[PDB]
Amino acid sequence: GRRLLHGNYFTRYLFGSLAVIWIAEYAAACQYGIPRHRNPNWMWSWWLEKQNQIKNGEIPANTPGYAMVKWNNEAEQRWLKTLNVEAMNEEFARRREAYY
Amino acid sequence: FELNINIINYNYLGIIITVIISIYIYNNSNIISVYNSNLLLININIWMKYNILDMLNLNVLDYKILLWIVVIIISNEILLFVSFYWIYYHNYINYYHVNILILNSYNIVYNNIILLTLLSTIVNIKFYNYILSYYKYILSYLIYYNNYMFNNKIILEYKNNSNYTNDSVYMTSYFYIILLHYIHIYDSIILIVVYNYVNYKNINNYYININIYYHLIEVLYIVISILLYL
Amino acid sequence: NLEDHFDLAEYMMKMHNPMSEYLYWIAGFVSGLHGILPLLHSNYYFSGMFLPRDNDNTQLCDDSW
Amino acid sequence: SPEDYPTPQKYLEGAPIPSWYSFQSNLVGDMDLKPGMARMLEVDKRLTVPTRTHIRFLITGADVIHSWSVPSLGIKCDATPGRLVKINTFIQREGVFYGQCSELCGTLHAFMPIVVEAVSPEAFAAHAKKW
Amino acid sequence: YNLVMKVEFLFFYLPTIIVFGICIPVYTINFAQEEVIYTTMTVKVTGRQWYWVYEVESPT
Amino acid sequence: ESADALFVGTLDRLTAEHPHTDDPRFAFQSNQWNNCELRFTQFCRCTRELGEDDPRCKYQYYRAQTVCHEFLLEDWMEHRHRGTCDLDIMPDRQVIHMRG
Amino acid sequence: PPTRLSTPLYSEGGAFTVNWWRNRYGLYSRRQTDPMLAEFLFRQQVKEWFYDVPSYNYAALVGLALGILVAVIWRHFLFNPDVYVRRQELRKMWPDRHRQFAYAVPYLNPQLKNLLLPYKNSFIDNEPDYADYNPVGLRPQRVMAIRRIPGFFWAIPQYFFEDPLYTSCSTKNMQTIYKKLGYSEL
Amino acid sequence: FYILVNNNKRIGIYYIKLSIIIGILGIVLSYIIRVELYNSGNRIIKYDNVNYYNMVITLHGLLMIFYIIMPGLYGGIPLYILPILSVITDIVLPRINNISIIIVLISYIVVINSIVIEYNIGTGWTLYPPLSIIGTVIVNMILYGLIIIGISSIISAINFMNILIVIDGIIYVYIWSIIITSVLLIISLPILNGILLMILSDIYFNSIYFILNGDVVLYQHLFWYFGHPEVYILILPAFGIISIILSVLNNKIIFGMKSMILAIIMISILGSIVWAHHIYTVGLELDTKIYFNNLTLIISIPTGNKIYNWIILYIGSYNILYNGYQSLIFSIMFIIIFIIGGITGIIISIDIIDIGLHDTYYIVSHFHYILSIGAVISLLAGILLLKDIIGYYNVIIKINKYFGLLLFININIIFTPQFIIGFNVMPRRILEYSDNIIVWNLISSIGSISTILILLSIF
Amino acid sequence: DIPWPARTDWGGHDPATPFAELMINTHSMFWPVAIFIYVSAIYMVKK
Ligand SMILES: CCCCCCCCCCCCCCCCCC(=O)OC[C@H](COP(=O)([O-])OCC(O)COP(=O)([O-])OC[C@@H](COC(=O)CCCCCCCCCCCCCCCCC)OC(=O)CCCCCCCCCCCCCCCCC)OC(=O)CCCCCCCCCCCCCCCCC
Ligand SMILES: CCCCCCCCCCCCCCCCCC(=O)OC[C@H](COP(=O)([O-])OCC(O)COP(=O)([O-])OC[C@@H](COC(=O)CCCCCCCCCCCCCCCCC)OC(=O)CCCCCCCCCCCCCCCCC)OC(=O)CCCCCCCCCCCCCCCCC
Ligand SMILES: CCCCCCCCCCCCCCCCCC(=O)OC[C@H](COP(=O)([O-])OCC(O)COP(=O)([O-])OC[C@@H](COC(=O)CCCCCCCCCCCCCCCCC)OC(=O)CCCCCCCCCCCCCCCCC)OC(=O)CCCCCCCCCCCCCCCCC
Ligand SMILES: CCCCCCCCCCCCCCCCCC(=O)OC[C@H](COP(=O)([O-])OCC(O)COP(=O)([O-])OC[C@@H](COC(=O)CCCCCCCCCCCCCCCCC)OC(=O)CCCCCCCCCCCCCCCCC)OC(=O)CCCCCCCCCCCCCCCCC
Ligand code: HEA
Ligand code: HEA
Ligand SMILES: CCCCCCCC/C=C\CCCCCCCC(=O)OC[C@H](COP(=O)(O)OCCN)OC(=O)CCCCCCC/C=C/CCCCCCCC
Ligand SMILES: CCCCCCCC/C=C\CCCCCCCC(=O)O[C@H](COC(=O)CCCCCCC/C=C/CCCCCCCC)COP(=O)(O)OCCN
Ligand code: CUA
Ligand SMILES: [O-][O-]
Ligand SMILES: [Cu+2]
Ligand SMILES: [K+]
Ligand SMILES: [Mg+2]
Repeated sequence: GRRLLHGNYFTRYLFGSLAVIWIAEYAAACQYGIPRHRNPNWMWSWWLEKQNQIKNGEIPANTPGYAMVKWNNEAEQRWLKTLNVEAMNEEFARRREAYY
Repeated sequence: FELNINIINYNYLGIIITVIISIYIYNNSNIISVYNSNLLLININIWMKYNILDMLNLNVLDYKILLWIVVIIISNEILLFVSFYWIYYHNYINYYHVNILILNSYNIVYNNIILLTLLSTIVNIKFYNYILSYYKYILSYLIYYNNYMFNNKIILEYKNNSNYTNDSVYMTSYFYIILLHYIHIYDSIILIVVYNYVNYKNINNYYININIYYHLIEVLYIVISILLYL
Repeated sequence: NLEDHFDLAEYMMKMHNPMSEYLYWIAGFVSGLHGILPLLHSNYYFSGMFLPRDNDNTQLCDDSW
Repeated sequence: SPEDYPTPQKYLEGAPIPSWYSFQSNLVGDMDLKPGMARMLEVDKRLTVPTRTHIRFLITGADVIHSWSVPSLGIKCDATPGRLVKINTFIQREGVFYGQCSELCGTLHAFMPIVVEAVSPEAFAAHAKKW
Repeated sequence: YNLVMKVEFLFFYLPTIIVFGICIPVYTINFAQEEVIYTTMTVKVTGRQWYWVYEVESPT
Repeated sequence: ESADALFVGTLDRLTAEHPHTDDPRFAFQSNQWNNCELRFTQFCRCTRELGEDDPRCKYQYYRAQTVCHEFLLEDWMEHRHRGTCDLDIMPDRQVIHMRG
Repeated sequence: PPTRLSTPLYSEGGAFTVNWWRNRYGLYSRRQTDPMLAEFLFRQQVKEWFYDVPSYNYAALVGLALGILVAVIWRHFLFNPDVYVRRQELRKMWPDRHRQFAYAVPYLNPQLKNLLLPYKNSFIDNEPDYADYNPVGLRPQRVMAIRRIPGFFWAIPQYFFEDPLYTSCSTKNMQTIYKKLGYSEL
Repeated sequence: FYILVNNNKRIGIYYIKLSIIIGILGIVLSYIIRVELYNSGNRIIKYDNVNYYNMVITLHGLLMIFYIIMPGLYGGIPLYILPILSVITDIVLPRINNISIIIVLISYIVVINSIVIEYNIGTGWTLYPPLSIIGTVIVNMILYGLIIIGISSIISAINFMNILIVIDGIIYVYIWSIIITSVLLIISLPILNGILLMILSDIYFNSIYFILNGDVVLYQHLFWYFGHPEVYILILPAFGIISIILSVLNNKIIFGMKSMILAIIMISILGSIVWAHHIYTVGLELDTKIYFNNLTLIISIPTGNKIYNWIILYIGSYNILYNGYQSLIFSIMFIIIFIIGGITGIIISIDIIDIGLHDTYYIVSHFHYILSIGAVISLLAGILLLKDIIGYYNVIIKINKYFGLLLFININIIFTPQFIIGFNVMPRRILEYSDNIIVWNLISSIGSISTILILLSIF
Repeated sequence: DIPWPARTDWGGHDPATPFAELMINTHSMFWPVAIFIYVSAIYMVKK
């Protein structure tokens, strides 16, 4: 019975390596001054304004993004021919009444 | 007295195995390849027969030599996976913003981790019995059930996935890394199907090899799970 | 046996049949042909000539031969 | 917002936006060579650039890896698919600088030479306007 | 022994000093290649089998 | 009319006034592939807000041409016209957050 | 190095010592079958390898090379803008990756680049300062060095004030010559 | 029997015999090249058949490396003397030893058969995609050969590593060279297999790794991660032979044995982390280029120590002993030649110098001086040293000063001009060239025809 | 600009950019060191 490695080698070098990686990264961020706040959103300003309008109720709910742009590709032109937001909202309203 | 080593003078499996390999290149039908693979399996078994017959030499270094060979083979398997991880992470900058559906992190990862952990526990119990000079019949059939579920789950996942190898390098790497793991799971089936109780016990290289190999497959999946699913 | 002491005893004791050496040289000669024969075959296939005339793909003087 | 897409004030006032011109440079065949041309190095359309000007070369390869080499300008950049490599140069003297593809690329790797002619800025301006 | 050890020492560090002498020039020339320059003209070069395509900005 | 006005407002402005110079975000690397993709995405978003005819978006296309080879742009512009350009897909129709 | 097994070998405490090495040297050994033989073979290896003076030179080299190797690997992950490990920025289009762009400028101006760029005049003979000026401001304005690079640059004078032609070949003088002709702006 | 033999010494002979046979095809391919490059304009290859030339250079490079030099230095001599240098009787894994040589032959037959049957096109021995993955089936066949060759190399590496378990003597410097070479194969081969599979996937399984949005430079990293260790795997066994020859033929104990051993170990460690000096012109990051350039120069430090230790082995040897033996001359010639090749390697290690010299005949001359002269001469020197033990005859090579002098003069004529051509400049992998490079190319061509004639004199 | 017959051009020839001069000067800077390494070693190749 003779030991070759550290008595707790597996946990030592796994958690220990992870700890050193995490601490090194924080140090690197401080040196370069990188912002550390997390944003999960796209930063397109014009689009975010349109989304706020939908939330405020200025734009009808479930209105597609391609219904709001000044240039449409061919595929979007195909979809605009069959788009009826008013009908979609009524259908959702009917579902809510049935559920309740 | 006697010579330290009982020399092996002649061998003819090498020619047969090498010719079997060539048949793969020179085939004109994929049916020949299927039957050729059976020949390769047969002849490799004969080579394994020679290793068992070498026990008659009573050479203490034979166990050590084979054990270190397996260690080298294990390293090669690890480095092969490293290359796939290398390929996957090289194009990391092109992932997660392409119009493809990446895998969920809730269903597949959890059941596979649970399923493969049970496989490790079964093999661990086999090792414990091998230490105690004891056997339990049911253990082998638990492995077969475990392998059956793994095959059933992976087959459905590939068939129901809505993205294809040609869609993006991300999808190719996902499918390829998962296939490479499956092949190593299938190689485990090839090895475990012959598990039996041998009365010369702890001088049998097969037991230590199986324990090492099964552990390697399971740990590799943890790395895969972290890279792809989580 | 004394005859089996040395590996390749016939050759080492200088009694081997010369045909063994001829086959070795022939095998080497055949290996070399794998670079020359396909060269000739490919040249003819794409040009209709086994070998080019030097600088035949460039403009040549009237008296060039 | 419009300000999210910066544009120089001159163009917002109606100045014409520049356009880009593309041409193809091919080796001159052996049977089409003229008495003074250099075999294996001449091309049908050369690239004219102004001298004593900082120029940015962006080099890529469409199909396979080629390499754009002009030994006199000290440039050897691999034209790899998927990489738009950036090379900067400053030509000090007028002349015509010849080069060859420096990455095996197929049957005619040896038959896609590079010819760059550097002329005075006034000469280049007249040349650019005409072509 | 004393003399021999010095010879072995030189065999190792004389090549090391030469390497150090090259290192500083290597750093400098590498930085020169990647220096940010105020370029005023762009030429786009595309390699194709087997010819070169050049795209230039036409004057207004 | 400020010395540091280029940096102020956006990092984009730096190469808008000096089209043929390095962009601050990609100057560290010789490979400019990512620079071309950012420029093209900017052109796509300009048209959505302002429309193709707007001189601003016309110049944004010119900026893309400064760093994107024409064989790339022709292919990418074809995808944009059809409606399959992953860069120009409207945010509400993206699938990046789906199934993980 | 003692020659008698009776004389003990001095050992320090820690993870790399004589005692630490003895415990592990014979783990895989078939030749160390008894104490006397084991110690003899252990001291034979220690004498041959650790008491060899030139061997320590290679120990230094592997340390230096590995130290650089680990640092460069770590630096790329921590600071290189093009290297991504987190996924927040990769889930957005390029113009929206504001956090990643924060690495660009500082990663473009490492200390050593600033120190060594002024020494371009040790290589270029004509207009070594052709690229020194850049009004954009992504990098500092460069000023040519006043001394040659130490080492193998005996071709040029030790200091540039000793060269009678150094000032005549500067980008400023050449610009003066060509402007006088209307040849070019630079 | 002849094919069933497991004796390691017999198998060692088979490796040497097979390398010579395959060497003829490699020499033929090499001779085709220099004949074509005699002057501008087609000479033996039609302009409409330029594809054949690309195949000639591709096979010349592949055969010489994997099928000729590597089996000769890593399979031939080691299988003969390594179990003898160790106090053991035979190789540890006899049956594996038999199949390894058979595997090498079958892969050779596959390669040459592909020449005859498939359309002849080439992509270089480095098989850079996308060119390699848009080719015809000959590229598929060449991949099978490499993968098959990889199997033989790895199992042979496993065989040598097992000597550590059974060695009953001292680990001599030569044994260390083979062991460390095996270690390099074990760590580098699996990476090579992985990337080669990706090449097959694109060729045969509709994979898209090497099309737009897939970085082609990815292949170069993985390939050269094995590529450079390969060149060090070729040369390290040559270093072991030189150490034995110099010590034996001078009756001098090897000086600084441990320094020699540590130098070999150091080279392998450094050789595994400097692969990207093959990728200077692709446009890597500034810091990345500086790192590889700095570490590449460091490889000279251990390599230099070995050179000096060799020199002191020859210095001071007794004058009475005859010094004209071919084995001794070749061993001494190696030091002179290797220094030339290594110094030029350091020149092209500086990346800015490399910008001008990449893909030029300067690089060709660099690795020919090391491999075509140094490695061949080391292999020749080792075989000559073991002539009595091996027992071959019917050649005049043991004491032949004409052969040594003529070989040295003429090989230098072939490759010294190629350094000059590199600055002129002439690209590599090129059939036609400008008229003003003819003089130097003509001189090298005269050198090539002369060398072939000299080989006929040994018989 | 273009290759010329029977020219050594050791280290390069005919630079036209400041970077081209740098390439030639770098090779010339190291060339004498290379000679020193070769001469010093070769002089001692003897009995
Ligand atoms: C009033 C009755 C109430 C019954 C309640 C139900 C109980 C069922 C228990 C089933 C446990 C199966 C565990 C499988 C793992 C392997 C076990 C093992 O090692 O066996 C060794 C054992 C002996 O091996 P050995 O090598 O000879 O000896 C090794 C040791 O030395 C010595 O080994 P050992 O003796 O230590 O073994 C200990 C133990 C080790 O394992 C355990 O202890 C694990 C226990 C897990 C409990 C799982 C319960 C599942 C129930 C779910 C129900 C869900 C309902 C949902 C409703 C939804 C409504 C909307 O193993 C066993 O005892 C295995 C079961 C033996 C039965 C064999 C005969 C055939 C099956 C008979 C089933 C009868 C069911 C009647 C139901 C009546 C209800 C009123 O193996 C065998 O006997 C041979 C193979 C067969 C064994 C597996 C049989 C599976 C039967 C499943 C029945 C339940 C189905 C539920 C379906 C629900 C669908 C919705
Ligand atoms: C790099 C170059 C320069 C190198 C310089 C440096 C060199 C330094 C020295 C290196 C020395 C290394 C160590 C040497 C150790 C030697 C030990 C030794 O001798 O072992 C004994 C060993 C065997 O001796 P043994 O123990 O008496 O063996 C008895 C037999 O086992 C049993 O006796 P058996 O009579 O019963 O034998 C059976 C015999 C039965 O024999 C017969 O029945 C013979 C019948 C006559 C056939 C003759 C050939 C006919 C060809 C016709 C061609 C027609 C073409 C028509 C074209 C028409 C065009 C329009 O054969 C067979 O049944 C099977 C034969 C299979 C092998 C031969 C294959 C030939 C090529 C086939 C090509 C096929 C191509 C198909 C392609 C199709 C593609 C679609 O010796 C040999 O095998 C010969 C070795 C000779 C060399 C020794 C070394 C001398 C030093 C080197 C000299 C320079 C060589 C340069 C290379 C060659 C240049 C060309
Ligand atoms: C915070 C983290 C902290 C972590 C802490 C971790 C702590 C770990 C503790 C480890 C302790 C190890 C204890 C065992 C020592 C070795 C004993 C031994 O082997 O017994 C012989 C034993 C046989 O028993 P025996 O009968 O006693 O042998 C008698 C001798 O044969 C008869 O020979 P002799 O009597 O004439 O001479 C005796 C001796 C003569 O040799 C020696 O005594 C050598 C002594 C030095 C060994 C190295 C020690 C470490 C040095 C410091 C390195 C630090 C690097 C730091 C980097 C940091 C970067 C961040 O012979 C041997 O040692 C033969 C085996 C040599 C194998 C070498 C394989 C290549 C490895 C590279 C060489 C080492 C280079 C070091 C660096 C050099 C530059 C400064 O060997 C075997 O069982 C052979 C098995 C072969 C298996 C091969 C396949 C394995 C899988 C390969 C995968 C790929 C490997 C890649 C390697 C890459 C290399 C570059
Ligand atoms: C579930 C589904 C089930 C499905 C079921 C379906 C079943 C399917 C079955 C599939 C498997 C079929 C094959 C089974 C093999 C069985 C093996 C076995 O047990 O054998 C016992 C059997 C024992 O024989 P025996 O009945 O007691 O009689 C033996 C004699 O009495 C005396 O005993 P010996 O052993 O001394 O005599 C043998 C030897 C004795 O003769 C000699 O050795 C002659 C003396 C030597 C002369 C010098 C040769 C050159 C130096 C070579 C140095 C390296 C040697 C490496 C080691 C040998 C490698 C072969 O002669 C030969 O056998 C020929 C030797 C050939 C040497 C080749 C050396 C390199 C040639 C380079 C060529 C360069 C030109 C390039 C172009 C051409 C490329 C092909 O083995 C043998 O001795 C015969 C083996 C014959 C099979 C060889 C097959 C080779 C295939 C190569 C690939 C070809 C594909 C492409 C074609 C391209 C054509 C152009
Ligand atoms: C056996 C084969 C072999 C060996 C040993 C080497 C050894 C070395 N090689 Fe080589 N190399 C090749 C085979 C080999 N190479 C091949 C085949 C290619 C081309 C592949 C292809 O593109 O197809 C190549 C290409 C190649 C390139 C260019 C790659 C490219 O861009 O295409 C470079 C660049 O630095 C290089 C460097 C080196 C160095 C620095 C060494 C060092 O090991 C040399 C060190 C030795 C010395 C320096 C001399 C001895 C020491 C002294 C005398 C004292 C100390 C000296 C100094 C400090 C200067 N090699
Ligand atoms: C071991 C490897 C090896 C060897 C020996 C040689 C030997 C020779 N090579 Fe080379 N060569 C390469 C490996 C080798 N080569 C590689 C890897 C390339 C790059 C491939 C590519 O472009 O992709 C190359 C490229 C290459 C080119 C460039 C092709 C091109 O780019 O267009 C040329 C041109 O002349 C050339 C010529 C020669 C010549 C004239 C000889 C010889 O004639 C020199 C003198 C040698 C002899 C006269 C024969 C001596 C005998 C033997 C070598 C066999 C001995 C066998 C035993 C001892 C068992 N080689
Ligand atoms: C390869 C991707 C795999 C993703 C795996 C996900 C699971 C994470 C846990 C296991 C892996 C360890 C990494 C954990 C990182 C935790 C902190 C973190 O997020 O770090 C991110 C940060 C960078 O991310 P971005 O901010 O997007 O980039 C900024 C500009 N570059 O990552 C890092 O810097 C750490 C990544 C590297 C960690 C590993 C250690 C690095 C050094 C290796 C040296 C190797 C040489 C030999 C060493 C010898 C040591 C004895
Ligand atoms: C249970 C056993 C597990 C063992 C696992 C082993 C894993 C590693 C196996 C070897 C593979 C290494 C990974 C491959 C690394 C490639 C990195 C790479 O190519 O990156 C370079 C940059 O890389 C570097 O800077 C080079 C660092 C060198 C990495 C070497 C890692 C492997 C070294 C193995 C050497 C052998 C082992 C030595 C052990 C210690 C010896 C004392 C590319 O940079 P750019 O293209 O410019 O891109 C930068 C941003 N756009
Ligand atoms: Cu293009 Cu070569
Ligand atoms: O490869 O050097
Ligand atoms: Cu290399
Ligand atoms: K020609
Ligand atoms: Mg190249």
